[PDB]
Amino acid sequence: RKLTRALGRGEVSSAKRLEENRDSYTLDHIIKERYPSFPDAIRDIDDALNMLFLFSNLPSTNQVSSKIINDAQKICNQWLAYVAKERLVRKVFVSIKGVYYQANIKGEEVRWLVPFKFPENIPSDVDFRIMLTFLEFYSTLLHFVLYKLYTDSGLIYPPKLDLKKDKIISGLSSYILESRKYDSPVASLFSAFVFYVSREVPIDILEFLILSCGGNVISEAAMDQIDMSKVTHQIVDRPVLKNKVAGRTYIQPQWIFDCINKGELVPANKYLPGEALPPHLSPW
Amino acid sequence: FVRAESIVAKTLATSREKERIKRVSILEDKKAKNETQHIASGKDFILKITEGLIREKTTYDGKPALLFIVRVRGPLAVNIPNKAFKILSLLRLVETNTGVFVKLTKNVYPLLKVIAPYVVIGKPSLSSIRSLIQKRGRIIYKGENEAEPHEIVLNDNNIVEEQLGDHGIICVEDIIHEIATMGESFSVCNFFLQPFKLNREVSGFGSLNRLRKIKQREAESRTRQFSNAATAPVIEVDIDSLLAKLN
Amino acid sequence: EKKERLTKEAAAVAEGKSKQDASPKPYAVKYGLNHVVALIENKKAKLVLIANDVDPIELVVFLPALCKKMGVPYAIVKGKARLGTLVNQKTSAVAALTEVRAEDEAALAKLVSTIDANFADKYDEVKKHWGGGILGNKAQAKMDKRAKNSDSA
Amino acid sequence: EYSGIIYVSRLPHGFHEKELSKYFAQFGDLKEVRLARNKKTGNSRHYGFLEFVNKEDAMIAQESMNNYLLMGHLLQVRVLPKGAKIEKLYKYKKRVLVEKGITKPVKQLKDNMKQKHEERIKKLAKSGIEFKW
Amino acid sequence: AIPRERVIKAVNELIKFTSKPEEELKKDLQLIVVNNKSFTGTSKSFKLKLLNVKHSFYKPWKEASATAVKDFKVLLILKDSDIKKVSEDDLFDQLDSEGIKVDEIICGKDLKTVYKAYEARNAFISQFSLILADDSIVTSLPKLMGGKAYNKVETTPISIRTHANKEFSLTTLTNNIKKVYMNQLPVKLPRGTTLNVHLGNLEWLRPEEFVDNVELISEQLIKAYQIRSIFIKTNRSPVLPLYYNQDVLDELEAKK
RNA sequence: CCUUCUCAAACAUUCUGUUUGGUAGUGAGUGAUACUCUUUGGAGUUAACUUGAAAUUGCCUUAAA
Repeated sequence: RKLTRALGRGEVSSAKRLEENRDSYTLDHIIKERYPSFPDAIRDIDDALNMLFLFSNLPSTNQVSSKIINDAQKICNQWLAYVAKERLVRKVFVSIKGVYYQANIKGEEVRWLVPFKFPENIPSDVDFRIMLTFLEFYSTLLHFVLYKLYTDSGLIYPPKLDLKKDKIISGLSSYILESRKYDSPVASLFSAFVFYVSREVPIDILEFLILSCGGNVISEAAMDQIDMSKVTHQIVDRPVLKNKVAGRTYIQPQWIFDCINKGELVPANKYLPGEALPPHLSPW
Repeated sequence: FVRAESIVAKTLATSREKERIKRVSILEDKKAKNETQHIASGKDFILKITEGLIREKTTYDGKPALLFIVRVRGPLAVNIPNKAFKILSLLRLVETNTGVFVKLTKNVYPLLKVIAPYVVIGKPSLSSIRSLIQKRGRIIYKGENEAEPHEIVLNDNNIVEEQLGDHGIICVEDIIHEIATMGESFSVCNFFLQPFKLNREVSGFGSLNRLRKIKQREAESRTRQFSNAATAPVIEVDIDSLLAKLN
Repeated sequence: EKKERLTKEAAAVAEGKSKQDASPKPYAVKYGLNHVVALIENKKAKLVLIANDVDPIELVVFLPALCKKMGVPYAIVKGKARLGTLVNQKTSAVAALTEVRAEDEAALAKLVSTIDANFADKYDEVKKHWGGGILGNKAQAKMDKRAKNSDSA
Repeated sequence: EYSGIIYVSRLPHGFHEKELSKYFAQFGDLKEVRLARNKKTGNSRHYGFLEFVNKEDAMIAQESMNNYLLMGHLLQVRVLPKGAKIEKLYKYKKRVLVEKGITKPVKQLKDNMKQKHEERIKKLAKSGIEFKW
Repeated sequence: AIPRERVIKAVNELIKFTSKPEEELKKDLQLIVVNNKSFTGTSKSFKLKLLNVKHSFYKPWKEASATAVKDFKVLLILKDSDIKKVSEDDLFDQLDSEGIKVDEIICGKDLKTVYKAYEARNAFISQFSLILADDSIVTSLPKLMGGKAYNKVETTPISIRTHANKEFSLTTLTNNIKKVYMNQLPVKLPRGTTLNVHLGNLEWLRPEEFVDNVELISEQLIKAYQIRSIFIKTNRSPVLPLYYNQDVLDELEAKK
């Protein structure tokens, strides 16, 4: 009401003052009375993680705006980097509806669904003016959880991010984590083990699992911005392939999903292009 | 009821553009023909407005390079002239908040002088290109029943395999490759892609949003600059900063 | 702005020189009624704007006649709240502009001429005559039909 | 009595026949409109005439518009007496030059120089300014 | 080229004409007319060619101006960037040694706010004798300062180079302004055949000087533009034919 | 109720010089010679003084509603 007066006189610089001198509400007391505390919150954080990964993907409009989405991208890419550094990915399950994971973050196990990165789509039946409030609630919830998880590990929060790295991919390889052996057996699979993932495959669900089951990645997708010395495995999924190197192993990304669910390491004589597969199977 | 102020203003404002574009065209004719006795400047210039703002210059000398063109409403109270409006309908830009990739070359450059005040230009980055094509980007496609001219978002790669079989382009990530590399085809992929409906940085008309529009118009007037020069350097800007807002 | 201007003068004036004279001339409109009446009769004021409204009314009745006698180019702009806005008040009653930038000199002179043509030409009549002859519509129906029907069978 | 013809003086640059028509049409549809322009050099002399169709629509479009402040001008508009009428006022384009010559042969026009030189030396003697060569 | 005796006999007898037993200052003022085939075709020039001369005419102007009502004045137009850097005292320091003065210095803004309106623009500019203008600002001027200035040869702006490579330098302004002042004479090129020059007055300079002044201008202008005949005068007079050339004209059919 | 072309190379090192190109404008009125052309059809230049931006018929759309 007092801004409308400032504009409706005009008299702009008084409105520019009124913009600066104000105190936006925040939910910090209402988090820590609703969840007291950390095992109770890590119960319900399951429900938060779906919607942040939903709202991170979808494109900016009226009824949404960019800042809400660019919050959610950063809050999720924080959560991935904790799970990738500290290595908690026990069950994987690719679906048609994106990709489900599972992660055992201090006792309780957390399922959550990343969608595939494809440009779709706003129906305009659904009410955003509810769901953005749920997002605003769960954004602050996951801030307080990530604050605790980072410092207890025990890295600095919030983590700074290298820009020239961010301009290659914008993802999990950006963000860098820093201070002030693992629970096994899935962590330290793919150790002393170097992947060269090809262009065609989805980088966004592969690099995550290869870093979170500690091994090194190089992507073809990175190269277009502008070594192959130490590379062991090459993930590729084309009908024909030409020419292939004698030292290198050639597999399809099915291999990575099948390996993690057992936690054995399967044989790589199976799989491989352009061959037919053994099926997939959920772990549930 | 039109009022005499606006109708006199629009005549004055158009006549500046019709004055301007003649100076652009006459310069470029003598440059392109090469009978250079009497002109203003010998070669083109590109200016990089970035964050009190820094303002470098370089001569172009191509060497092909990626640009991303966006309309930009403006300026204020001018009707488009047909030598400009022609070019915008070739590059498919018409209607605001609408992006497209273009290949910068010595032959193409003189077009960008003409559309300069109607668009905004610059070098994109691979994260921005990746962001655009898998938040947005929509194919016109035919087959299996129906009337035909229909807009579907890029879900399937089989559709990309079918309609770009002969080129050897498979899936979306190779579209992103073939845009970013400045390789063979390009133009077929870019015509295939269809131009990107971006959102308005600020919609509103409430008292919070009117401020953001006021603070925009200062920044937009500060960045975009109408020399009318004949030898006006084309302005490029941090699109990585821009497409944070617009995508 | 006033607060900012006080801080700036202390930094410059004590260290080098000046009596605040380093600061440039201020050009602005003059809003107080008493002040503007005082500005008139000097007579320094190029334009006066007088709001049509004002609750006393007697407050501003003399000003049109007073301006005429002195020969200030006065106007009667509509609304007092409008005058308030330009002068950072809720309501201003009168506003007079006594001085002008050299660039703005040309514009001011031609506005005054517009006002004389637009206001002063047609309003020799306005001094004369009495407003508010008008009747309510029910009474208008009654006078017209009686008068009209009496004339014509 | 007053006519339907109307005289508009004191016109801004880029108030031309296209605009005057498009504006003053909105009062009522008009027979003809013409702006005074320079020859030399094709641009306005800042006055024109219109003529409507009704008489009474012209004097309304006078009454609204007679001291109308517009750019750094104020438009003054008059209605003429009976008859008068829009007479002339040809819409001049800008006049481009052309180098029309030279038909006479060089040996002729050399003798024009040799003669018309000797005109000047005799002419300056008449003033009189005594001078050799 | 001309023989100087032909100039001396003309220009001294011009003193015998101009003496005899506004109007006084108009009547005595010299010109030199020069004719050619056709200057800069299908394109007007609002330039001024700065022709090389031994003696100034502005320094002689300054002394004779102090008596007269008209009052000699020099003007400098500069960029929006430049007037922040440059001041009055900085020009006043160096220009007094060789001995000239800049009267005022003007922003490119000030034409498009303070001396817009044409009364004010004429009343401003018709004061000044020598207008000067920054290389970059020059080409913006004839929209801004407007036509009535360019109708004269005086009040039309002369180009001057402020910038050393690259961005502003004071020395490059303040040393070059001397060259455009005292070493060089302004003249604009029209269309068509004719071209006069404001050479000078007659109170100013001596007849000993004027012949040396004319002789260098003739040797300048013959070589550039391929000329027909040259015609010195004072204002009232019938022309004095001092140079006259046929061998040009035989080219004129050969184009057609 | 719009806001005006606010630098470009090449040579050489003088603490920036020298050379070349880049500038369409308010309309109206006054007057005193000269020069170049064509054949009366007067076309192009030219020593300047008056003037309140003055005046009467030279024949794209969220910058919305």
